[PDB]
Amino acid sequence: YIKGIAFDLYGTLFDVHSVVGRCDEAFPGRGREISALWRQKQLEYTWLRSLMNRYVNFQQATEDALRFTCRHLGLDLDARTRSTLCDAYLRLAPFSEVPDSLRELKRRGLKLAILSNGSPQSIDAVVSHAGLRDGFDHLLSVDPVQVYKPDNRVYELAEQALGLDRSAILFVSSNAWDATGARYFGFPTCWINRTGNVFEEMGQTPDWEVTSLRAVVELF
Amino acid sequence: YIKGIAFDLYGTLFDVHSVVGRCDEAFPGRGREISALWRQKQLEYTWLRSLMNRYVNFQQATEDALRFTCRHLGLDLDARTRSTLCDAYLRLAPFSEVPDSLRELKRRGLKLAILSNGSPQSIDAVVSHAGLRDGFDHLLSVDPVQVYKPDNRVYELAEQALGLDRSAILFVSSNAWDATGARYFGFPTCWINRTGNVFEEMGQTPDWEVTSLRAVVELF
Repeated sequence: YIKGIAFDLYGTLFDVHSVVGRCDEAFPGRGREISALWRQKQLEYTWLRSLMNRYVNFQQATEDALRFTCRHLGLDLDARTRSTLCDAYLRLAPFSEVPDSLRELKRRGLKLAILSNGSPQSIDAVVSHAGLRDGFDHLLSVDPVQVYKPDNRVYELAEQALGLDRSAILFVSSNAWDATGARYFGFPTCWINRTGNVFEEMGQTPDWEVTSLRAVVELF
Repeated sequence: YIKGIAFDLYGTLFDVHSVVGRCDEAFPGRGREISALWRQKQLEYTWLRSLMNRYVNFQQATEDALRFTCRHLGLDLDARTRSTLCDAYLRLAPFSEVPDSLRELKRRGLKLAILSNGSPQSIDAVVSHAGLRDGFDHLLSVDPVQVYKPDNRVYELAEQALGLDRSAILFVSSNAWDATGARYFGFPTCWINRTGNVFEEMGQTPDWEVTSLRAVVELF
């Protein structure tokens, strides 16, 4: 049935927790608090700006979300500390299974794509950094449609770039809110649950719940 | 310039913290954790469901947000405990200044309205409960437009029900994310900052920042 796979980037293939280290060495002890508030602010800004029809690229939203987090925690964030800390995302590390799981996936002749909210500038940066560029067929950014997920205009891009119907495209995501929208759109959905989280209560259920990409490779 | 005022309900005129008590007497010690996660889940569900174009009334979203919160904290939430705890919102208490501030406001002949996300069922319940029904001209729900804030289709309702241009309507809100959307829409905005929070980093700034409704009454 499936001939392609649309992956999320942050949290699904690459660990966001990689930022904590660089956040802590700038604001000692506070490094874990700055990141937890950073990611929630990012997500909330992309969703709200979309609803307000006031779009700005992901790089902009990530910078604004940090500026708020630091100001909210009373932390003093100068210009330079803002750049290197935002530069941290462009160097995330993939979860241990990812590299080998992707390799065996492509070996089965399936089309692999990344449907991420990050700018095409960011997407290529983290993927190439991990040396995983030679593994994906398409690196899809939401920038063109000028709106963020879970807006359906985003999910279509994946259906158009892969040249396959949504029914032949497996949607893989760690974020249960994205897997809810994708399922509504029509994609068969696989939720990656490494931390034993519970699904969102927005009326949907993923077709598959797994603990790592290892299980995705075994679905074939 | 201003001839009318559009108020938010939860957090602006009525205290959400009123729920903590009834939450704690059902799950002792955990009462403050269940509420903090409840409100964030409510907001996130209204925003996401809007973007997914999958609307359900506020009463539904408040019930789903609790079902998740409890399941996320491992708490066992039976049928009855879900009803009385959700019934808690229909009995919130207004901040001390609210009752008198609203009275002196109407005395100045300004039109007062509530533009809330809650169902018209909820809005009238909490307002009448506090005996504040005789103080508002219109009780606007988002239910008709089938979408939640900060979507502009919501802000228009206020401009249409009051029969005034957005420039003659003061938008009062405690939630800085709502005051950002309203300002974009065109309303003069007053942010109620009682907890000394910092504004969102979504490109906007309210026209007025105050600590209570007392300052709003003095703007006239």
